[PDB]
Amino acid sequence: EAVKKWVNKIIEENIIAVFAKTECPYCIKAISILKGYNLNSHMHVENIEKNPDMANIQAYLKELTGKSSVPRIFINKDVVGGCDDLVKENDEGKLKERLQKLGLVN
Repeated sequence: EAVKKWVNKIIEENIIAVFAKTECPYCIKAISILKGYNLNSHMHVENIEKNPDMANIQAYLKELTGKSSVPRIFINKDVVGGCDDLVKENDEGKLKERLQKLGLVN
């Protein structure tokens, strides 16, 4: 219960929620892409590797999304997925459309 509630709170209280690990180039690239849209003020990154419950968090992220890997990216509670999914959405205009719908980009 506690782990799920905590993960939920991160996803529900931040429009952009990224679960990450330490020294991961795909975590870093995804966060950099998102900050490139000047999303900092509505973004929260959680390093779940520096956490005693990493495996529980990853298992719950798999329950929510189908994958246990980080980065795990949510936008207004919708699952974007990993960095590869973010790159596809970014290159194909879907990311910008999401952010426009949220008033985050004009």
